[PDB]
Amino acid sequence: KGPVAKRDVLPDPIYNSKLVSRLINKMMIDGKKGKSQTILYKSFDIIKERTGNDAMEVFEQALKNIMPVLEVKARRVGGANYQVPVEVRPERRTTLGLRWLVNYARLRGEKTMEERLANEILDAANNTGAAVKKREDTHKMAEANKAFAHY
Amino acid sequence: MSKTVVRKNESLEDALRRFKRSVSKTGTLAEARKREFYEKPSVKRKKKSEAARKRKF
Amino acid sequence: VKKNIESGIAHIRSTFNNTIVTITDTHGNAISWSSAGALGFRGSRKSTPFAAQMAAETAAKGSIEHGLKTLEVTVKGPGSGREAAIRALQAAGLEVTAIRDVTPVPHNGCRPPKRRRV
Amino acid sequence: QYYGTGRRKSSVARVRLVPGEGRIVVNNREISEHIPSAALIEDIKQPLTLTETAGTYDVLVNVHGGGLSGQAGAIRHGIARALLEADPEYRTTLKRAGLLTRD
Repeated sequence: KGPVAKRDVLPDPIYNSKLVSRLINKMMIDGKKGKSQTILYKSFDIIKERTGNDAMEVFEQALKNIMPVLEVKARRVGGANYQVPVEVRPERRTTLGLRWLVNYARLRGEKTMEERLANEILDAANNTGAAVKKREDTHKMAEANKAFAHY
Repeated sequence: MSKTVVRKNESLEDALRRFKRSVSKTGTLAEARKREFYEKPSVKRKKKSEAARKRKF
Repeated sequence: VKKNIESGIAHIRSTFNNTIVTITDTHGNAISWSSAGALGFRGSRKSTPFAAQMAAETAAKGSIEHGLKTLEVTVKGPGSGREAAIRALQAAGLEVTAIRDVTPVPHNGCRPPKRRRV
Repeated sequence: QYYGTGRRKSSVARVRLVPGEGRIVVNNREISEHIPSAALIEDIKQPLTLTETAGTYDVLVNVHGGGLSGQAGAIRHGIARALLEADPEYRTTLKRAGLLTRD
């Protein structure tokens, strides 16, 4: 066996970014990529409107904040069910950040996914945020499981 | 424990390199490690004839 | 008032269940000590190389205030933590001086107890 | 009259790259007349931007079959294929894209 390759589509006129393209690929339901594209466009527009700054930098800072450095992987060595901290590769970090962003944004609850994602990007740029709660919990678990930094 | 001989002007692991090699010629790994639980006289005697000859260690 | 010992000796006891770090002077007087249980490791993680590393680090950073500049190693006992222990002892900055061939090797002694399967 | 076929997911782009100014006809329609959501319009010209062929060739196509996205993909694929068959000088550059998927 072994790993496998893959690729995506970068070009996006509204805040061109490969991570933005990956996010667009995410949050998509029922094969409706157009809905996700429109939602992301309108959310970035609302961000640019409310905050006098380019949404690209805000999104980058939100990703830098939510990205988890250490992952806590379970492992059952005997009747103990231990856990092992793990160093997350940048790809897995970005994917986990996207997952948490989307999930907690849709979990927040507002009148529109656009406003939900906008407020989530804001509460991510400002470390105080839902996805950052998940980040902090994961970091706490990794710290508590530091005893198994390496087998 | 390897020995009382001191070595300086090397790296940190250069000392462990010779530690793990010189500890073989001492009972620290066999004499002080076998007697963790009792062994009956019969098996105690057969263990030598087995190991010291088969060269399994 | 504090006897500022220049150099001392460290006795380390490694085991499959715990690791103890003791730092002493030339006469063996207890200067500082730490163990995995003190670090926080309560389960079988006590005897881990990482736990031994943390215990040695704590002992070294505790004796640094006591003043000894260099120390001697007198590790002893089974276990794999004896490597990380000395690694942390060296990384702490307190250079080691020498070592000894001491060990509890008995000639015959008393017979150990019954195995863990009968 | 350079010709090409942008076969992609049942959507065929019967493209004939003839020397023109840069007009792109889709089933006898205009770009905006046919395809809203211009996010894909800029993507169609990906190879047209990789190689400088801005306004020297016209694109008259009769795209039959497939949705909007599949039609745009077939259009750009046929454009690339016809452009390569016309001038293979930049085939070394366009081999890193290909756009052939057998979808």
